Amino acid sequence: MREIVHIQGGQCGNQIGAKFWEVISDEHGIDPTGTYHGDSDLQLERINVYYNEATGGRYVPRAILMDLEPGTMDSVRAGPFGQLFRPDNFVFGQTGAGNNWAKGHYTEGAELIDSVLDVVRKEAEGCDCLQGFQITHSLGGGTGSGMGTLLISKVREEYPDRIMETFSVVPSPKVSDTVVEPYNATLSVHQLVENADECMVIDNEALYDICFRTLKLTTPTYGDLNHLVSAAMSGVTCCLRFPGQLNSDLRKLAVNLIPFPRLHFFMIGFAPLTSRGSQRALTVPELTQQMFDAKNMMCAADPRHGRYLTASALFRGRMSTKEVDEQMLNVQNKNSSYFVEWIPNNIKSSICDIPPKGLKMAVTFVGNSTAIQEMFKRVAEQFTAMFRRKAFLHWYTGEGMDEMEFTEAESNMNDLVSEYQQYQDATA
Amino acid sequence: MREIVHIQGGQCGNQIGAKFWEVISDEHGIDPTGTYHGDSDLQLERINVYYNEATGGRYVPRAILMDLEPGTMDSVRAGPFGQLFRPDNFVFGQTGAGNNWAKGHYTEGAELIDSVLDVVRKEAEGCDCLQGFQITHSLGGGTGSGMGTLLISKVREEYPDRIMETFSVVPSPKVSDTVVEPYNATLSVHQLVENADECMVIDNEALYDICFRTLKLTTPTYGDLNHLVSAAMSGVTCCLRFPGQLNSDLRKLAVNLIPFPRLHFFMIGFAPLTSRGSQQYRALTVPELTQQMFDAKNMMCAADPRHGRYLTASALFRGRMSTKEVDEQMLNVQNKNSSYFVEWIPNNIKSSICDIPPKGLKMAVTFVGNSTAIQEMFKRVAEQFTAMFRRKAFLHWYTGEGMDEMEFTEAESNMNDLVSEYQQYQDATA
Amino acid sequence: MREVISIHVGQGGIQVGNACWELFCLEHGIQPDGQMPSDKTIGGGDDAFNTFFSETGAGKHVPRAVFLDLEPTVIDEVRTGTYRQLFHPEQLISGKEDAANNFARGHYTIGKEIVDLCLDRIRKLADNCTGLQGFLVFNSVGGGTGSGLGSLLLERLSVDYGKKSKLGFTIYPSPQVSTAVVEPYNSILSTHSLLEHTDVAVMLDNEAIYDICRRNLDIERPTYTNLNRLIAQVISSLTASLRFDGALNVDITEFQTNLVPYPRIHFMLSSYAPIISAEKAYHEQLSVAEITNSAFEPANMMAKCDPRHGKYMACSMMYRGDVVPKDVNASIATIKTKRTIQFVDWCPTGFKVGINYQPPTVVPGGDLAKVMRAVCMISNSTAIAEVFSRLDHKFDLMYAKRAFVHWYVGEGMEEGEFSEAREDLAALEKDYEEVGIETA
Amino acid sequence: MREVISIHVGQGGIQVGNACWELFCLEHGIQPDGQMPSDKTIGGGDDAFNTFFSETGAGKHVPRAVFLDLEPTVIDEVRTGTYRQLFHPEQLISGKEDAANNFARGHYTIGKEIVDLCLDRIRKLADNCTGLQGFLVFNSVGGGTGSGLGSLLLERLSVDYGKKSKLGFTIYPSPQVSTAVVEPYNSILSTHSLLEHTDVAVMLDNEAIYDICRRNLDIERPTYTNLNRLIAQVISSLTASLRFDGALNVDITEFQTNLVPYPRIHFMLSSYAPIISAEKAYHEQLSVAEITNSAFEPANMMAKCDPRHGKYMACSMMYRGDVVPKDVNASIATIKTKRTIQFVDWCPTGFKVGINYQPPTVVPGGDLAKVMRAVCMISNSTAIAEVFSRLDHKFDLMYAKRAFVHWYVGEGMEEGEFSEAREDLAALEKDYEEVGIETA
Ligand SMILES: Nc1nc2c(ncn2[C@@H]2O[C@H](COP(=O)(O)OP(=O)(O)OP(=O)(O)O)[C@@H](O)[C@H]2O)c(=O)[nH]1
Ligand SMILES: Nc1nc2c(ncn2[C@@H]2O[C@H](COP(=O)(O)OP(=O)(O)OP(=O)(O)O)[C@@H](O)[C@H]2O)c(=O)[nH]1
Ligand SMILES: Nc1nc2c(ncn2[C@@H]2O[C@H](COP(=O)(O)OP(=O)(O)O)[C@@H](O)[C@H]2O)c(=O)[nH]1
Ligand SMILES: Nc1nc2c(ncn2[C@@H]2O[C@H](COP(=O)(O)OP(=O)(O)O)[C@@H](O)[C@H]2O)c(=O)[nH]1
Ligand SMILES: [Mg+2]
Ligand SMILES: [Mg+2]
Repeated sequence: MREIVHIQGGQCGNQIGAKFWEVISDEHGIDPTGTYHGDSDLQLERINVYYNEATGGRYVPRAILMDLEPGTMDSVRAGPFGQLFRPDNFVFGQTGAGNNWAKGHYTEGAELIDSVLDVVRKEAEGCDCLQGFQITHSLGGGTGSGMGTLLISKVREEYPDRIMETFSVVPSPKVSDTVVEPYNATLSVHQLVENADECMVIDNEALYDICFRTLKLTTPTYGDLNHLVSAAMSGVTCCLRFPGQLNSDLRKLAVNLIPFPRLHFFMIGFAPLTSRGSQRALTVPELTQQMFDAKNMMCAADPRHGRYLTASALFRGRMSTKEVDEQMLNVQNKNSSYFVEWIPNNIKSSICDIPPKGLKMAVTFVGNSTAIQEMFKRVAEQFTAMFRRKAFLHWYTGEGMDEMEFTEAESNMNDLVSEYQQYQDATA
Repeated sequence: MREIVHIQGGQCGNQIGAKFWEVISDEHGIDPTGTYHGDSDLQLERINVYYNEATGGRYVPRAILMDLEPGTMDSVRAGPFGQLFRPDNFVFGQTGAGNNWAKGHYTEGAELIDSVLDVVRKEAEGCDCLQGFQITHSLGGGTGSGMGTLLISKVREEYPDRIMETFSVVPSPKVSDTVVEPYNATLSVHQLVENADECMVIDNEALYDICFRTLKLTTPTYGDLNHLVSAAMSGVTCCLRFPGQLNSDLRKLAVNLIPFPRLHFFMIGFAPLTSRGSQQYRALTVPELTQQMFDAKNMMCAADPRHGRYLTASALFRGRMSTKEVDEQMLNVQNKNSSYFVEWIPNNIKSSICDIPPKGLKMAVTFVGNSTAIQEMFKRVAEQFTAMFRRKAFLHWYTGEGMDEMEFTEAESNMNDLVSEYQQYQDATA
Repeated sequence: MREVISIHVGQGGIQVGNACWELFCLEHGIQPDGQMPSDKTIGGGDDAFNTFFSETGAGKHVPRAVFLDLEPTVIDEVRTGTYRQLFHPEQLISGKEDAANNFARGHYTIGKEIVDLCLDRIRKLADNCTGLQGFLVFNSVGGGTGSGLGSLLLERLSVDYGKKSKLGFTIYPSPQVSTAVVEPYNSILSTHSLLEHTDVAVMLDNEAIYDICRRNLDIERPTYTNLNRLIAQVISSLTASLRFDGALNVDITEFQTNLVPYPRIHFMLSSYAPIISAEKAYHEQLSVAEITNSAFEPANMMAKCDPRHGKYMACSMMYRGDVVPKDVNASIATIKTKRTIQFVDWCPTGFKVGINYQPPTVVPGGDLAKVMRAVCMISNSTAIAEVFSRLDHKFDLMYAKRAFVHWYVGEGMEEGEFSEAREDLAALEKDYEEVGIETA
Repeated sequence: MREVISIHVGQGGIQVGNACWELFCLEHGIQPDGQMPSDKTIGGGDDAFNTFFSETGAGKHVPRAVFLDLEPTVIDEVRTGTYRQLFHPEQLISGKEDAANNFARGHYTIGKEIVDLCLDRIRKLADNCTGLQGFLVFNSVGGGTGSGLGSLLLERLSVDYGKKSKLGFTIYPSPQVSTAVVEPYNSILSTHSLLEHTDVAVMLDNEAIYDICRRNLDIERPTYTNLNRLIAQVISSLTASLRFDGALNVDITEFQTNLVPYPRIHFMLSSYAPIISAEKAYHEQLSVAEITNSAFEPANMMAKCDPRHGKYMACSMMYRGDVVPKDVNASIATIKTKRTIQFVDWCPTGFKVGINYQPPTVVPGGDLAKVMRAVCMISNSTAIAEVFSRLDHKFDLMYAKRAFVHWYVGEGMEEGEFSEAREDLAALEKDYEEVGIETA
């Protein structure tokens, strides 16, 4: 058991989910029509963690694909493994948020969520014991951000003890593909910091950098950027799905990644990713080097500027636990500056005997750092310049939001940036 | 272990490296696709010294191919055994140094080195015990001289204890294949003498002389000149890779070759080299090879050891030779060359024996000689540099990149101090 | 389902319309009869059209568009045209007598008779529509019908339909080249109405687009029909996201949020970039990074405002074809770095991007090259103020003399309405500088 | 990737250009359509062309070259030519009225209208280029356009592009043979502008190259088209290192560092050595050591300065073909030993060398023999002063009478600009002796 309900919210989320449910299906041997065609019996022992077994022996993603735009259904249906998802779980409006947090939270979004919650309640109860959820949603748009945070708020008031996981794409200043991104993200994080257990921040800026440097892609599309996010999304919740020489799960990660309740923003980074030409010896030390390289982190903020409050590696395949441990120790002795003085033995470890398909060894890193400040200051500085003049504010005001919200959102976000900075400079 | 990280910096450096990594692959029996197809198990016992074992039983050179010109990648890929080198290790700029030390040291090359250091650190950390580095660069060009000296400064600050060996092509006045060579080379030696443990000065003039006299080549190309440099390069670090009746290594040579820290310029030379139509008449014996290694002709430096006096020397004999016979020859030479051997520090010549010969040879020798003759090659660069700097010619390029006239004067002063110190230990009687 | 009602008012409106519906018909594969040929043995382009055409249920697709004129000649040309059997007869509404370049005729005397019949037609079209996105409107603000009735429509549409977005494509008279003497009077009276009742107003000046034809298409003698074809390609590219699948989808409701930072500032410019004669297409790379730079060229703007004077308040880049979002990224990033392109302080991120896979269609007999990439940038610039100041200057010369007022006053417009209008446009060009001012 | 923008200004510039692009097209295997035929079943000469031609992505390679003329005739001959479909229509910029051998027309009156359009074309080409090596420029300092606009370009390029090297191949009027009477006036006004804004200026006098055609090619009656072909072979040999693989590679950024010892001394000569009629190619050995000695012949210099008067400040020997660096070695060494060849005390290590394996291409209908070796020596010589002193003497005869000034003054050149120019060239020929003086 220890089941997980996935909610892929917004055009961003529905695409990340689409690729994630392809990736996870390959690992469990599930074909696009839902039938099992796997060669190892290990692939079905813990399938129930993510799937609900249907009649005729079909397997169905515990996936609730929410949006306010009915055009994104035609996207996730068109995709291969689009026939996996339950049509009752699809919950789609008509108008769309219009990259407007107010519209996706206070008006247009506030009229759909009551339909979504009924579906969340339905798939949450069907599980014998619920480990938690794993929402996937951008903080950049209105649908993903607005509904995402409103849902996250609702499901927390109902299920307080269960783990609210959130793989969220933060708006990078380099890309800046929407103008009102700052307003959305600033209102988003205000809600997330209160009502999410752990929030793995992702950036398109960092995902493009991994595709142009770590990998060497000539044309990186949003499908390839998704394909990285999924590999990590698999790695964070693996030890649930497969045996381990040392097991883990979401709650175990949270208990060892979150020193204090408001510091639950993390940088995810998948280790064995290499350029197809440059194919390198595949050993634990070679993988430990790349996951701790400030190039590999899927977050614009380079850890080097900050300091790791704590870390967590979830190693995959058949590796000596001694060799892993040795490398985790070694790393903390090199980077004496990049590991908080108090809380010694900062880095957690985890082993999973089953590797990802077409690889002998892999890793998945998760690092709560005071660097993550440096991606929320960008959103702050931007948002401030806008809000000095009350630019694009008549949209959000018009959907029944007050100027009191936008100010407390800046207040609450500046308090976060205050809190991390405290623990960086703190010497004990 | 005792692993060696190679950095082949600048066009000249890369092309030497190319030939070098072909030469070492033959001895270790690695095929151009990185597979071992050797017959002897001795060929893989110590392979880790030069190659890091990749997955699927591929062997990858521990080479960091740096340049500021992207065209040099195409040339090292084009070469046979060009696939060996790992693609991540290749670090290349766009503009190029422009035969300018400054551009390659202070500006363009100053940007790239941060990327190279990250690769250097990576390959250096992979080694359980790093012996040191073998940097192959030209003092004459901009890239090899500029980045080479800047990298050498950087690696030494991070890794002080680890040996820093350099095979450097010094610009020869005969060739003078660049106008601003004197400036590049003067600014180079200043950086090298402070940060290089043992520098083996190579010269194109001498290599051509070996090709027109010792060997009889109708058309000696930069291919053939590189082949000789490579042949020696193997010799200097063999007793690492193979067994010996008497074992040596880079640090051992350094310990016995460098009397005082600033005198680490040496003349390399390979003994068994013969003209192809003069091989019948020649008999391959220890005395015959000892005669050729101490012949001023054989040395890959312009300066004849006859003018100077050997502060020391080192021979690294190859194959199955009686150590007694070797020792008899090394003694005999020293009695013959009374004047050419320094009065103080007697038994000047060191000898190392390695059991495994080079391919298609029964015996071989590699010679490394710290002499006061090497001075004479640096005087050429000083005389040529001064003349240019008297008037501040071609200086505005170097000044343009943001180097100051103070740097050019301190480079000349430091090289003049080297020249004085060798002349001290030549003239000195004790 | 992504439905858009198109309201074509006045000659300029209808004739632009004709060119738009040629392009749409070709894009969705609708023939002049209004029956798509059922080919590829699958409904592959099925529901694409539902944006612009309504399936009759008998295999006949009808454009969701009301063509309105007070003059019978322009609408008659449509009725005696190739697309006579495409447009629903009732949708093609006619008047007996034209407004004759007088706002007043169009707003009171003649317009009030016809507007009643038009709204009924819009209601019938809005009933068929399920989740309507917005009202595209096409009116010339130089001419009577487009100014007068076209303003009266928007007022009435704002009360009846309320929220539903009204994107107005307006042909503001170019200052150097003017077709009629009384244009300034019409333009100003139209702008005051338009300033309140439209959500986003995309400005297009004929002279500017005339200069683009001479420069990019290399035609010595451009016509309106050549011009209308470039206008169509812009409209196609804007709505494209709805009709055709894309990586980063936009909507008509999105521009609204992402382009107008204050309610009154809803005036915009536009610049479709890869306008290339098939002659010079041979020799052009036409990479994304070039198309973007070509969009932000001061010359390639379809309204004749030089944006180097102004500051970009927001930009909405809408890419079509072999476009990679990584390639778009660098292109914007280099534009953000440029000096010539200047952004307001208060817009720290001022790019909405939209990436469609569908490349733009090459209309036969059409002055363009078949190109694998494109972009339509709708930009809110502080430079727009310059066009309004010229139309205010050109007007203030009049109404000093009371130069043509007797016409307007005779047809039911009180004289104080002119003074009102000028005062409100003077209040706009006050606002456009105030937002242009750096943060205090 | 080794990109070189070629700016061809004035008749001489364009007509030299044509000959250069015939050679470049033949070298890389580009046909007149602009499509290389994909043969050898591998891209073997792939990326060789990226120096000079930009792949459009459709299999058509476009020259990275702007052909500029204030006169329409010369550029029209290119448009109605074999290579009409090779050159981008916009790259081939035209004017309506020529400068008419008046710098002032080219610098102020006419040139200021066209330069705006050219810089836009250079920016579009520079955007396509990734790691541009430099700007090759071809002007005639005898003529108006090449002197006037060609100077105005270089000024504007120096501010806009900054560091990127500007190597100028200039056709300075030979003293004995002059085509126009007002040449000295143009030349001097051009040289003052060129003295500051170019990095390396390679001087070529027509008469000198005419003599080479009569002496080496054994043609009784040489034309400009025969001359232009020899100019192309030099330019080909200089940029060769980029385009084709070599043992000792050079680059356009190197010569800069290895030829100009002081900023104002950037004037150079040039000598391509194995210029041989196929008739006498039978009787010759053509070893490297003969080609080198044939490069330092006082006659083979393409500018008519006799370098035996001067001292070689620097030399850049650029070999091509069956060249061994050991053979080059002995050749330079013997030259360094010769008495006739004299070097400044302050450059004792003369002679930069570059060795390419690629042999030069034999153009069909071309007055040359297919030869397995070559060399292009660009030399900084104190002998250059002689050419400048003759152009100063020939000018000082004028402006004593104020002989033609009325034209230049009538077109917006203040009379004091002539006096300024002469004083600055008088200051150059002071500098050239000062460096020539032996060390103190
Ligand atoms: N692009 C384009 N603009 C046009 C065309 N015809 C007219 N215009 C514009 O419209 C102005 C003239 O107004 P019309 O459209 O003729 O007038 P109307 O709105 O139909 O009303 P009336 O004046 O009563 O006929 C000109 O100044 C143009 O700017 C056309 O075919 N194409
Ligand atoms: N090598 C060569 N030089 C030429 C050629 N045509 C002209 N020249 C040179 O240029 C000079 C004449 O200047 P032009 O090139 O006619 O003048 P321009 O720069 O085109 O300017 P305009 O007078 O405005 O046409 C002559 O004295 C020659 O030195 C040619 O075909 N080949
Ligand atoms: N990784 C990824 N990010 C995306 C994708 N599509 C959009 N985004 C990002 O998400 C933001 C827009 O969110 P979107 O979901 O389109 O808008 P919403 O539907 O209103 O939430 C932008 O800042 C984009 O950078 C995608 O397919 N993959
Ligand atoms: N022995 C040898 N010397 C070379 C070779 N290539 C270049 N050189 C020498 O290196 C000098 C210029 O340095 P180079 O490394 O080519 O320039 P850089 O790459 O800019 O540093 C010249 O004076 C040449 O004599 C080669 O293949 N072999
Ligand atoms: Mg009309
Ligand atoms: Mg001319």
